[PDB]
Amino acid sequence: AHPEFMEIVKLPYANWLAKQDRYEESLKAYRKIGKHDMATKMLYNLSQNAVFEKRFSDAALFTWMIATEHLGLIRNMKAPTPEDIENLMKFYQYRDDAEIYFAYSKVQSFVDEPFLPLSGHAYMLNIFNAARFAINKLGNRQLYGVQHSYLYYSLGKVSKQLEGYKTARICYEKLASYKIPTEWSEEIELSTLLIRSKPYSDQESLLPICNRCYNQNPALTEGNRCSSCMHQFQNCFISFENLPLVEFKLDPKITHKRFIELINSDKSKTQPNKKKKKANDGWQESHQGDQQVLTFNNSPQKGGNDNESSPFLDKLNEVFEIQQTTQEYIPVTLDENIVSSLSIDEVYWVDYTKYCYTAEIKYYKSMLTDIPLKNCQECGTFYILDEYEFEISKTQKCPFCRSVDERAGPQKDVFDF
Amino acid sequence: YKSVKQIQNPSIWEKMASMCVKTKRIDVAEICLGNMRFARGSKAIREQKKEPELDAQLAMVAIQLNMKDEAVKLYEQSKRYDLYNKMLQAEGNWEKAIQISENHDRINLKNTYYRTAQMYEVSNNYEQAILYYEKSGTHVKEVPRMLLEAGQTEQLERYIIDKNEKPLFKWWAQYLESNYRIELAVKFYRQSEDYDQMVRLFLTKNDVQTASSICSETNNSAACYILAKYLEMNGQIPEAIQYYWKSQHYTQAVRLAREKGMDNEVMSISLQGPNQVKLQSAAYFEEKGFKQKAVELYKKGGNLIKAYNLAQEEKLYDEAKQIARQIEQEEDQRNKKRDPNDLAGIIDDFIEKGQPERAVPLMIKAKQFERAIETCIRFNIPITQDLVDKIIPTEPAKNAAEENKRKELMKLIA
Amino acid sequence: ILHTIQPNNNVKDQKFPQIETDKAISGIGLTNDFLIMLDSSGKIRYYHLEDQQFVVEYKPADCQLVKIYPNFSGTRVVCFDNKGSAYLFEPAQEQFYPLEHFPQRAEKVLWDQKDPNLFAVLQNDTLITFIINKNNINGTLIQPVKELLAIEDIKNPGPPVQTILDRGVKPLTLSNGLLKCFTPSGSINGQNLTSHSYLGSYKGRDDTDQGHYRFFLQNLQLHKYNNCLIAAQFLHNAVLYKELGRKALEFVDLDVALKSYQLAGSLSMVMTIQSFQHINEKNIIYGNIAMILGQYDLAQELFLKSSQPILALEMRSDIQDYLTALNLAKSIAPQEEPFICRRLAFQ
Ligand SMILES: [Zn+2]
Ligand SMILES: [Zn+2]
Repeated sequence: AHPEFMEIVKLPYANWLAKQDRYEESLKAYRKIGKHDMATKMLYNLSQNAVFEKRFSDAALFTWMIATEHLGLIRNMKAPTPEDIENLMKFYQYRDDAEIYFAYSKVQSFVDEPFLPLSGHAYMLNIFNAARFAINKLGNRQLYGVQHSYLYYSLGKVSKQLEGYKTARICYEKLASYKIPTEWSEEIELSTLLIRSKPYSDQESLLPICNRCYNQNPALTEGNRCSSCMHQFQNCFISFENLPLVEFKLDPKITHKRFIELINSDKSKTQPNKKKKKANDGWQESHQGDQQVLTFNNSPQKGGNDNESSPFLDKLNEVFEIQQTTQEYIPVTLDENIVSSLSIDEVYWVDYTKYCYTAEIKYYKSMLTDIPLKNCQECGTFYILDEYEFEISKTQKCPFCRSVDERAGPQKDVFDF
Repeated sequence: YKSVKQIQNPSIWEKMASMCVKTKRIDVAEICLGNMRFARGSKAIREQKKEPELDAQLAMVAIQLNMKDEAVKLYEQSKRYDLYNKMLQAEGNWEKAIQISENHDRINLKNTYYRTAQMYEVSNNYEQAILYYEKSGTHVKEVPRMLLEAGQTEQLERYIIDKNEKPLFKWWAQYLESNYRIELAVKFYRQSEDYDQMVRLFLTKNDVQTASSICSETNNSAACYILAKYLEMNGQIPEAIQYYWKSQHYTQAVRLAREKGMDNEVMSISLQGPNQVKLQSAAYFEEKGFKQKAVELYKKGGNLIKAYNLAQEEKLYDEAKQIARQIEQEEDQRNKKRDPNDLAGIIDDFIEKGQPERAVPLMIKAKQFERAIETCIRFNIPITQDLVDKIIPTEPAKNAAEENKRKELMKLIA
Repeated sequence: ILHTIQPNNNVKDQKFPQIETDKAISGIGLTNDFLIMLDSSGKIRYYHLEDQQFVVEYKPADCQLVKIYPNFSGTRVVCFDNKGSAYLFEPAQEQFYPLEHFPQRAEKVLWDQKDPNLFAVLQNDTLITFIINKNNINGTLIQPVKELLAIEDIKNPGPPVQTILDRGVKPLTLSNGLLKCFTPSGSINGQNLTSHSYLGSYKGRDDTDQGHYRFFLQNLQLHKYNNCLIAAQFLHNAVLYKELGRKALEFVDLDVALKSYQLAGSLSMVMTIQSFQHINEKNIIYGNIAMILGQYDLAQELFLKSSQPILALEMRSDIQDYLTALNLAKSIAPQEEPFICRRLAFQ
């Protein structure tokens, strides 16, 4: 009845919410109000509690909240001030912490529950992928919460169940350099002795292949990066499976949004015209000429697949040669022609306009158009649909963003707030 | 310092630290502890240096030099109880810590319960351990873990019978199948309604009939998914495609049907599928001999700009007018809003609608202090000190005009 | 020669072992999946049954080998060499460990199925018990367990515990602290070693003082730290609490140490114990334990051996030694030169 007084009921309500166990509602109320110093302090305390109580999912959610708060602080100005850069790197580091916490939560849920002697192939494949990804992402930071031994032991067991002889040997040597409780020692030396006689050179068909390179890579390659070049991998968070994605940048002169209309008009005009079209020219060149070469080595494999003759791939190869010449990473910058040859569905740009109106934007392209990818913009997380609909059906809450599903109506009413 | 230098002695050093604690000086206390060469207290100090409250650091020094009641008094004076709660937990009086947390914190009560349960488990009083695990936040995994650590199974049977919980049944059946107790594991899985477990157990012995009956009567997505996974190796492509369609795994079913070359199934399942599978199936039909079905699917598909383009390509007339009307509509919804126009329009329309309370941070970010004050006066927005020193920087003005504007804004706020 | 018991239809004989030497094999050992050969030239060889290949070889093996006894799994092996010498060998590490205080005429060694750490050596009339310790700080410990009746007065080397065996009787094996003693008329006596004998004799229903202390002493000897903590909690003496906490911290038994220190009434150590419990990094924990308990130079050496020398640098800054801290800072991380320098300015 009185739209002019709002806070006077919210602050006692915020205190009452703090009285009960609904601490996240208190956090969101404090964020709406603006006073976030004590809110951030008590959120850090809750994150410490969740880490101690082995609730690594809640810890990851709290670290994500902390990162969002730091990005909201990044909102301050846009001039090149050192506070912006330090807060941006802090946000990236906190996102890495949240992801490593989620991966450790998964591997700990695996290890704590007694393992099935005959477990599902997909389950153990997912466990192996999660352990390998977590080991690659963390490496040596020995951050707060991870003991670094459970991951190696689980990876060794799942590799012994899934060949993976080189990875098994590497993780077994690491665990030998590591300290283990006496329960798992004689087992680890027995497993090492048994695996010493097994054939080497892994088993193929399991190692990830880096995009924009078509080159094989070992499972453990430092901080989650292919050895062939400098390119970040992308993995679905539900399945921890490598994604066929590449990163590209846009020009700072052309505006992306009139650009969308112009590129769509380019696709529309390039089909009935008698001057042919570059997009179909690329497909026809791929269909006509095909080069596919495979070379075998001990750890690596070089896949010479350059059949698809498209301007994007030609420029990508030229940029890769430039990278080899310079031995340093320069992200690709694209002009209007190449995207004019592109389409609408394949782009999977990640936007952070909700938290900060003008901070950055990242653009990604999928090499394989057959596989569908869904990008949750609330958390900016990539998933394969095929398990995404199943996950949404099982629970109406997205795992990482911890928000309501899009299919259901708005649940955040006054009662929820 | 110059008087202390000439003598030096560890007892003298600890006495010096005591005087420093009682006189409320920290840096000289740190110097005295450094002269002590007590690594443990120095490590505690360096860990505790990350606190805005110096009272907590002084209490840390006092408990380092074994002054307990002074530390308690300092904790009470600083309005800090969580550190005092940790100290009271560490010394040993658990019930007092429980009462203090209940009447003051209500945040670490679950942690206190878990720590007391762990201490009881160390004391080997398993009944108290399970009781406090029930009082704790989590009890589904702590009880079975500690109960196998003891190795006494039978009371765990009692507990799972009393609780009658699905996760407990699942875990116990997993333990049973670990020790090759197949039948009781099947019974507990049935009590837990994990149909994937029954399906995998039946396919372990290749008993496809019972698994088929169970998946037919339950009609579960994951059970049908794994049954179709088996059928893939069983040479049962049509039933596998049907089960994959029933399990809502559209991509695998549609790609398999396209690979083996079936016609009615692919669009029949794409009509009920998402947009991406519709586009892929329509492109596959364009690859197929009869492009008319591809044109129809594109017409019913989620992409209509390409549908208009191919309508012009096929130069039909009726569907050309239908897609022309649809493209007129699509141009209208696209003209409804742009992305940068979204930013500008949200800002302006947000101002227009009202809600000045969340508009104030935008004006703070845009430095429009005069507009912010005008809005605050307009809607009676309370002006607190945080707003006052956000609008007016605490730094001195570098320019005379800056100071004049600061004074004008300050008197307007007054 | 090798043979297969179950099949007789196969007409292919097993691949004959040995090399051009073709002499009698000094030591033969069967495990579940491995075969251990020791030749008179002083060389040890490992053979995989399925692959029929020499996976592990060791030629030098001191001067000369005489007798061998492998573990039931094969990860451990003990070797008896000339002049009555003894060694412990690990295929995983491929390095020998000399053994001390062993009799020169003991003919057999019996492993323990319950605990691989414990094993026994049978002299013609006496039985000795040995243990392998890997959780010890900066040391892989092998020591004949002693017997002691003093009230924590002395911790020094002494006579080893000896179990008296009857004449003309051979125990079959040792397991669960029980030895399968064989005596005429087909009699099997479980008996017990006179180390675990007092452990099994203790009841603790009404509890005692001298017997309780002896039980605590033998538990400390055998590292049964749960019995140690219960024996501590019966007797509220603070000095015993401190000694047990120090001993538990020495053998990286963190939970027992924290419980003992909490029962003692000390907190400044328990916060550090929890902080150490968080970390799993291995050289980090070992150096932290060395710093928290005793000397500081060895903790510094462990920290340099780790991947975080900055921890050693800050520890030396804590020690406030100009020469060591400044030289180490210049050696490893010269980007922290200013701050420490300021400290010495105060000095
Ligand atoms: Zn690459
Ligand atoms: Zn999401």
